[PDB]
Amino acid sequence: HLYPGEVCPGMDIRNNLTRLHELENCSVIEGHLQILLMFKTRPEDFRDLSFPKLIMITDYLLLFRVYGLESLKDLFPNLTVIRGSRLFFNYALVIFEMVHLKELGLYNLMNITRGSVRIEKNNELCYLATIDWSRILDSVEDNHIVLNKDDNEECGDICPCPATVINGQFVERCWTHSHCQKVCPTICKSHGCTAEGLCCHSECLGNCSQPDDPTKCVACRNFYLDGRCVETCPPPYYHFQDWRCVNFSFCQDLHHKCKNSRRQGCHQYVIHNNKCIPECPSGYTMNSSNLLCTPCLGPCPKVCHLLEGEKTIDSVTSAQELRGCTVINGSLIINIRGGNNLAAELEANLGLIEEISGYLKIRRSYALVSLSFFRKLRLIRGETLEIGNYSFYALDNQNLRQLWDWSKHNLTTTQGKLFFHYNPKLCLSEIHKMEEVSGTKGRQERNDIALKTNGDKASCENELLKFSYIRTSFDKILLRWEPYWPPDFRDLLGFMLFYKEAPYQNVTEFDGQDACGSNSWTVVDIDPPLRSNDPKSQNHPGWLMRGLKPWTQYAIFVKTLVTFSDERRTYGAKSDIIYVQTDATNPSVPLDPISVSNSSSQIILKWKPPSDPNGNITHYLVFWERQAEDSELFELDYCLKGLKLPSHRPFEKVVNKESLVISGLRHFTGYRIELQACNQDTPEERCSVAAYVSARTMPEAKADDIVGPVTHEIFENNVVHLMWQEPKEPNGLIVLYEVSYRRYGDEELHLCVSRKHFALERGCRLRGLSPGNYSVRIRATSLAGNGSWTEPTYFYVTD
Amino acid sequence: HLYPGEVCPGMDIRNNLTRLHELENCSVIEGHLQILLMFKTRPEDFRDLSFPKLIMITDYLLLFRVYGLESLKDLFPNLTVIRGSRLFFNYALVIFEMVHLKELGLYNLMNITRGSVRIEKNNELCYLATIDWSRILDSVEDNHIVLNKDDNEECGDICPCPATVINGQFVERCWTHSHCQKVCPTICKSHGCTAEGLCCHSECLGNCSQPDDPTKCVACRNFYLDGRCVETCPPPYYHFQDWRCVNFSFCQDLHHKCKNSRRQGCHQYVIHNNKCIPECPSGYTMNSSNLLCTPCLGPCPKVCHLLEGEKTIDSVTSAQELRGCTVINGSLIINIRGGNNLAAELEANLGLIEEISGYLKIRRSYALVSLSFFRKLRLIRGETLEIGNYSFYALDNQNLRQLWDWSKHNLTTTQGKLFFHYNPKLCLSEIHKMEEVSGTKGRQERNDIALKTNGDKASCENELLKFSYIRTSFDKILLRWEPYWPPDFRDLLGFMLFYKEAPYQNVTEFDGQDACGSNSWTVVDIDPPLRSNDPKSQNHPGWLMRGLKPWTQYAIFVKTLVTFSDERRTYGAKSDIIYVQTDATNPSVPLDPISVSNSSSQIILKWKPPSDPNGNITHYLVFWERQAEDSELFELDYCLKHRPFEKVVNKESLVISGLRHFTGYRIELQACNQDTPEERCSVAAYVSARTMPEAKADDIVGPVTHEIFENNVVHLMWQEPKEPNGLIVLYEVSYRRYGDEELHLCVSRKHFALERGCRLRGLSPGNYSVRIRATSLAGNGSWTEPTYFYVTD
DNA sequence: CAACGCATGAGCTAGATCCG
DNA sequence: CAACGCATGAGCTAGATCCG
Repeated sequence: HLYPGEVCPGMDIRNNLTRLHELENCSVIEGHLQILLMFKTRPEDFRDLSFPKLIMITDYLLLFRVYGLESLKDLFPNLTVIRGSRLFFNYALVIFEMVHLKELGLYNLMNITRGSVRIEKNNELCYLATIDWSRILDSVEDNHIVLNKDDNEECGDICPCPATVINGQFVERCWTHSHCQKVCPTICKSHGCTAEGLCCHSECLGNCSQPDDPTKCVACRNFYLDGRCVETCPPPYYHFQDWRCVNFSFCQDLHHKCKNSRRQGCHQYVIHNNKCIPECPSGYTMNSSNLLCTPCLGPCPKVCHLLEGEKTIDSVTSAQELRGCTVINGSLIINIRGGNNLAAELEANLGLIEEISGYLKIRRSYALVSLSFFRKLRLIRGETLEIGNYSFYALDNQNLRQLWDWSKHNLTTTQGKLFFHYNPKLCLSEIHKMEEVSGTKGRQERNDIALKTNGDKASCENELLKFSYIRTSFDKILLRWEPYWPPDFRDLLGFMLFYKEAPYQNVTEFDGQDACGSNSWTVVDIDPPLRSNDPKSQNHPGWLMRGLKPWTQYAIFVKTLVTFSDERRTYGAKSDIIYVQTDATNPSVPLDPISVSNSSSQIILKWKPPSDPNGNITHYLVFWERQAEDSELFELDYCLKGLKLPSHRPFEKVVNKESLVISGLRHFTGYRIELQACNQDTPEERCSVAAYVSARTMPEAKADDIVGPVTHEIFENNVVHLMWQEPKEPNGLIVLYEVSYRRYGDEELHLCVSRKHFALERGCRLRGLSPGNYSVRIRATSLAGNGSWTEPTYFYVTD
Repeated sequence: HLYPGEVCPGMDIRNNLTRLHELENCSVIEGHLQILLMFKTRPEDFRDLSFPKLIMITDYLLLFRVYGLESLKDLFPNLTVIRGSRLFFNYALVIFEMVHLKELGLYNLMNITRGSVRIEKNNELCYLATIDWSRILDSVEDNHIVLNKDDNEECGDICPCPATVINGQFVERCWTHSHCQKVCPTICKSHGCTAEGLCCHSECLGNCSQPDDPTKCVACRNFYLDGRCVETCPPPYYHFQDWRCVNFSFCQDLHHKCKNSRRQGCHQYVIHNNKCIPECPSGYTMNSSNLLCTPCLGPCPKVCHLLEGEKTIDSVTSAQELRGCTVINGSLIINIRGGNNLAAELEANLGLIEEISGYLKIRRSYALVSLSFFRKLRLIRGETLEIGNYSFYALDNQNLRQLWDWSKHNLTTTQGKLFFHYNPKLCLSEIHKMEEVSGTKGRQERNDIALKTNGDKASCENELLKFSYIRTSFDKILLRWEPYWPPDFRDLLGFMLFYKEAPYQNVTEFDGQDACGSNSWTVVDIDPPLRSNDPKSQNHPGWLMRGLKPWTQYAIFVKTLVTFSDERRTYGAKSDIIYVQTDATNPSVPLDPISVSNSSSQIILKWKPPSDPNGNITHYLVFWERQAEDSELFELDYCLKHRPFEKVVNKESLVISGLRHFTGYRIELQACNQDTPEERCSVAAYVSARTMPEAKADDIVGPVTHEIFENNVVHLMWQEPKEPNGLIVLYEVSYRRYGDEELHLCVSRKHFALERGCRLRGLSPGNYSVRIRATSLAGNGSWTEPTYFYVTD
């Protein structure tokens, strides 16, 4: 047969040889097989155990710290292929730290599909270089066989096989002293082969029985089906673990085996593209009965069935299993017995839930002030209830002042009863507002929710405050609200002014952050103003808020304050929040202006947008200046050592970009470049200080050398005068003419003429000239460098 | 008289001219006089007002933004002297941002005692450079007169007195166009002077009526006594405000006017060294009846008389008023309605208080931990009681678990009643421990302190856990305690292991209150162990801690944990804390290894102690080696362009002397503790140094002989230094003829090696003088003898 | 009679209807 | 019968009486 034996799950053996007994009849082992850490095991109980029918291994084989095995060929006589479907530690087969292993014995391996082999730290193995991994392993660039007994060539290495020449040597490759590694002709690479060199059927591997038959060889390639195997089996069956395909009656049971959540090593198996896969991936969720996966229009829930029907969340890690879960099929109870700060972390841990079916009880909650962490709650089913048929439960909580923001939120409880007892910091109108947004209207117990033990310790307020005049500047805003008095004008402590900046308008109401936590509202208090006994008076109390960064939206509100006493009045008043943006001003400086010179007439300049914009900037303002050369360099004797080598004002309104090039300018000239960032213009044209950079453009190739009639005059004392013309536009400035004269047979002897020496003389001279035929050649060396040479002018003075 | 008028406290005037009316009869203004910020004042309201009797100013005179004045002489006709006892803004007289001041008018100013004058931003002033400030003030370097109308020389400067020559010019010095600055002869400096040059009595200043009399000049120097003034008045009187002295009957009344604490401009005046001073300073405290000041052995209390009998404490700022008080003369109430973290700041703010006279009330305490911030409480008097005659009050505090550690604390309560209601986390036995340390034993009200609303929500524990075996490594510590089971061994959640390091043993205990702490006991939890139904089994549970630093004392304890139920049993158990130090290991590397070379032989070397000592380091271990010469210099033509040790103990620096001169040396050093068991020495750090040349070993002595060849090329033969400083690289070889200078030549290392000497090609025949100097790589040396040889023509 | 002038704007002297 | 050996010591394989 192909695989006549039994399927067999991946196992693990430790500290005994007892649980190796369950490999009696299984032939293919999906998963992996790790046997590790046996210590009190003699070498004698291995010479009678064997497993003759074992062939297929999917993931890896790992033998690690075994004491008593000397040759594992007596345990694995017939395994041929390792699929390598899961890598272990970036390896596929690892034998490690064997203490009594004489020889390996893996003489029947044919094709490692994926991965590499690793053998370390074994002072008892030989024949390790007689394997020819290159004929089994497709990738030998990951092999790692170091620190063994064959670190020194000392163990014999004799064996009775082709003795292949894969390297430059006639290396003989044997497994044991009784077996060589089998190599037949390479006319078919991995197609399976015989002892007589006949290649077997194209779709199988390894050991073979009859050639060119897909029904009686051993280990085939892609899949397997009932004694046959084709590369893509037809879809009465769907592929499974990339080595089989099977009818959907089979693997629909395994989905129902661990729908009973008893082992989390399984997967809720789904059908997708004829692959009974663990999970159809992101952008896909499963349907109920057909076991397919649905293209998941928008976000699809990833339902999260709760364990044991209920749960209590008390810290971070109890809720950290709940991250990503959206629909919960049970009941939840929150209880933060103290705690420092959860008000920042529940949104990243549980702030994406929408659906629960049981009941939500809060109790003993110390540092919770709102329920704004429940961002996406819309419906509670209430299928299971608390005793007395209760669905929402609140008891003995000391800081709860808000439940939700009912202006922008929706919540419905289908059945059950709400509960609110001994919750002294939440006013009675809120749970009345909670009653109207929910489904229940008259479902009360009598006694229902406690009307006296809730909100008694907290003065909930019923009056509003409006502003009167708001004023802007670039730095300071101004507030002045309408006056107020309590019904006793003596009992008044003043007001508090809460403010913070706001980039958006999804800003919370005063959530009452009183425990530990993040950024609260920064606040200053106000001395209560003077009584005047007049209706028209200066009773409007003002305050200046000063230290504000400009061009930023800022939110404000003001709250009353009163002492606590026996009378249940003078509740105070509370303003509503608004939004006020400050004005803008002069902006910041530009950043990093970069000048690059490519040609003599192109000069590109790029900068970076400014650090502080202070409003939408309209454009940029640029200015340049044509620099001047140094006038003190004109009077230097340049044949003394030291020669130099360098490297309104018009404008444009550059808009909507980041760089600009300027053309039409002088060659090899320095330029001081300054540019201003500047906001809106036709009212209050106001710009920053310019960033200043320097720039010199490229020189021109012919501006250095001069052409002209080089005429000469011979005097009576053999001092020949020389007249020529200067460069009209030098690259910066001419500094020295390399005047040189050459007699035939004599070298190019050079002289000097300075800038002022050429200026005073209008040429040069040559004193003490020997009579002959000389050739005078000049090079005009400017400050940008040397020019070209002139024509070597011929003149002959005779004896 | 000397000062006939009246004393006058320092006033401030703003927004009007009405409150100058109270200066009608006073003559000396102690303090300062600031008149500032009037706007709705015409320039014509001043010409009918003056103050003819003003003489002395103690601190400063400040005129700032006055609209309507034009000349100060209309108001201050007799203003003479400024004492400058307090400097405003580091100046003594400031006339600033005046708008209509044409000319100054202050002409009688004689002596500024301390400070300088500042006139700024007045573009209507003239004659400002006609003052001669050096003959009024004693310091002129700190003067600052800038940006006036005299920024340009434009206002005339015409004036009818010496026109002195203090600078290089004949500058005229005068105040107005009608008066000039008066300077008499300098035979006496500031001793008072007449118009006729007669110097007055030695102890006064300024204007004067009759000379050489201490009774009828005007402004005198040190003090003042009844028309006379002597430089130190006898102690029937005590000096006051450094310008007067007076009997003790005077300033004992101002001490009693101040004890009616109606203004914080007080100074509780005490007598000290005949000076009725504001405060006798630190190291001194006043006595009650005698009004002197006592030398204050130890810290003396600086008593803190609390206002309106009581006070509330809720934040960082209400307690910041009472920093540095020890005794409080009233009752105190605290109420911490939440907050974030206030445990770490109370000892910095109020941890030095000792005594309370009234009563102490705690209500609505939310986020407290203990009362250990009250470090030095020992007694509460209870001179005021609460309603129902109550002295201690704790009510509705939802977290409190520990009052004090009574083993290291003493506290008493004289009278009153204690109150403990609705404090559900504090054990009932702690108040019984509070009852026995207090003064009261059986003064109960019935109903007294609540025995039911306190301790119900928190099971205070009554059983202890002992340890069984501790083991230490250099990095890990192993812990194992005796087993424990509740009376129901199903109800058990495990244990908690709190630990933190501690350099001392004054460690806070666990209390079990939430206050939002930066440092805390870091904790891991333990799975509860297996039940085995055997007394002798492996029921001792263990845990290993690993992430520690070596050689550090560490404190540990373990607490039980159980579910909350309705039966009032299974409270749990709590171990007692102990201390366990880790072991020591191989230490770190020493730091900052610096070696300096001062001579050719001495090498001083200095380092630092290591960053990680890991125990008491016993000694050090040094190793030096003889660095070899760089042999790559052997081929450069320079005519072109075991190891000895010592166990150094108990010091930080070491010198290595008595060794071979001019050799480079690589030296290393190790730091390590004890040796003969567990030989533990650390890694080494390496230095390098280079030394100085010698005097005579670089120079070679020897017969510089010459061999004469026939081609006028005389050979030269001498010897090389057998021990130079390192390596001889160039012999400064030279030859000198009569009338010629010492003409030099050069020779490399190989050239003297290949030839064994030198030559001189194409030599003029004469009596030459051949002298060689040895110039090694470290510098030059001495010359040899200039050798004479006379080749003939 | 509804910003600017007869100050500056958070560096021991007031604190933006604070002033008319 | 009271540290070492027949591992390492917090880098998908156990977690310091974890194995005797």
